[PDB]
Amino acid sequence: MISYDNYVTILDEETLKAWIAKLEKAPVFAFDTETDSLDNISANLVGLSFAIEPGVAAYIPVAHDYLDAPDQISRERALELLKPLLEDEKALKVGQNLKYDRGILANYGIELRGIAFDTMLESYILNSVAGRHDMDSLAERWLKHKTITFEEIAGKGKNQLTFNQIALEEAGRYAAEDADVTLQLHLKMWPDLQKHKGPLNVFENIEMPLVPVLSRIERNGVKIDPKVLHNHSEELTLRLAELEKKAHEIAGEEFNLSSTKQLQTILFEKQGIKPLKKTPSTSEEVLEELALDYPLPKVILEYRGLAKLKSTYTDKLPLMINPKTGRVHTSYHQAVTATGRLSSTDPNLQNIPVRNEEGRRIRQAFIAPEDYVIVSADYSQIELRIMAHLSRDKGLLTAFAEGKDIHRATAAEVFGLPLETVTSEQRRSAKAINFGLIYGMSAFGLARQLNIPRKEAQKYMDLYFERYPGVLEYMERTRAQAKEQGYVETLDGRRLYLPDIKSSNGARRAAAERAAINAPMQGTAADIIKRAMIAVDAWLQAEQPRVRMIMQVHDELVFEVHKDDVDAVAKQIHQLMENCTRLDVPLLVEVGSGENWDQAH
Ligand SMILES: [Mn+2]
Ligand SMILES: [Zn+2]
Repeated sequence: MISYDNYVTILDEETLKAWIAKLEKAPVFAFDTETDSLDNISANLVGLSFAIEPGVAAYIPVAHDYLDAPDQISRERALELLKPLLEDEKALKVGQNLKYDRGILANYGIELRGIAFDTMLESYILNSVAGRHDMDSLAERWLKHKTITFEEIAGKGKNQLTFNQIALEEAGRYAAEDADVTLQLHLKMWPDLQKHKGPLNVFENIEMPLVPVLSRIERNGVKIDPKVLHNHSEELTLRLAELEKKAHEIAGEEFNLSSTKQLQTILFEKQGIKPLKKTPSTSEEVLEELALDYPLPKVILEYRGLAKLKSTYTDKLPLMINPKTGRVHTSYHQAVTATGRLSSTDPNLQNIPVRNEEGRRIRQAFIAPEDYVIVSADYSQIELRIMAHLSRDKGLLTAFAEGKDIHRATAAEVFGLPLETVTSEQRRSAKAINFGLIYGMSAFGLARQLNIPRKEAQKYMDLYFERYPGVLEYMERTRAQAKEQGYVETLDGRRLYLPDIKSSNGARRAAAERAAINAPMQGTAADIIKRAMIAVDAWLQAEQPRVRMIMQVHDELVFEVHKDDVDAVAKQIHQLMENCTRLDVPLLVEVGSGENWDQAH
């Protein structure tokens, strides 16, 4: 257990100033903040904690207000005395998920600098799939120590206490242990992160500098029109009713639009072929095949989709508007994906349909404030360009070199015919192949996405590998080093460990081979996107133009730019993105503007 003897609870200026003095000469120090809410923009700082050495840490309570709470240094006094240390780029800080802490200090006009080590990221860069990268998991993995959980001091359920209600000493045990343990994790991981210049590089120049930019992006938020969202909601209830009637009208009686229950008893009972279609799914969708001539399945198809979309974005989004800012603040996760791409939640921007008409309507609800315009900067098929370089293929490289459409160029060579005469079905085949390679798709999986028979798909892949030889070389060379060293790397050094590469199990090992081919191209794009964010954010902080970086989804960065500035700013973002990142991959940035995200997209 941790008692009230481990750490000190600072309740007077004389002691705080003493610690501040020690802090100023420590090589590095761990620091943490305690608040009354998980909501960064509207949380209140309840206290701060530090650790200058393993086992030597303190907690400074500034805003606990339960009945009869003892005197504490005022939040304002503590922050003014602590400010210089925090705003000093030279004083290096350590912390677990420093993003959250940086934002909290920003609620008080304090710019946290010297953001050098985030143990959450150290862990992530060491091995992304090693396990969960949260402090509690880390401490158990690297220190065989079980930390005090939040539920332990605050409680569970609706009657859970906010930090400001917890007794000073109990708050101290939790807060000071955080800092202390954080420092210990650093000391154990930092040394390891240097055994290789690859991960080291990614961690230092990509991941760490990104911590404050993600904070600024998250806090800026995104302006959403709730009216638009409400109309769309009402309209979708009418379309759901209409679609249900049409289904009943096609056959007879009433029924749910649920497969393997009410659908099979209708669809195949009135001709077709027995099996159902899982909502496994992106490989054999029985329902959309019948949709080319059959009407009923086509309506049930479009019904489910609308039903999912409505309750996921149409009814949720408006409830996520923050009362303090009036904007929506999405949560980006830096240490979650195995390849290094940022993920997103509440809302998960990446699941909003792109090639679909309704997803477009959702995007229209993302609006620019008065006198501003939404500006969308996107990397045109970056992954494919990355594969081009990785395979050293003159064909692909030349296609991008002279600005031709790679999918048509691919079909022109694979099917052997002029580029101006390649048909829509041929381009669609090549595209299926091109993206099939990135995910390491099997010759039969391609047959299921193209609807052609097996070995007909094989015919195509053999023609591809012959016309584009370098792509097979890469596929094999990557599957090679993967088994040899148990991992694959990206252009910047980022690593994905594949433990099941020699699995001895069939499919488990196949997954590991697909990931081998994929990870290098996907992780490299991720790295590129992060370098663009840092680059654009640096210019933002230095030049102070009238623009905010509001979103990051897939291979694009979304901004809010002042209408009078649109042109000069567009020139700038474009240059920053296709020039201040890597100079070895042939990159292209498509920049567009509009009144809402859909208009600029
Ligand atoms: Mn914390
Ligand atoms: Zn804490």
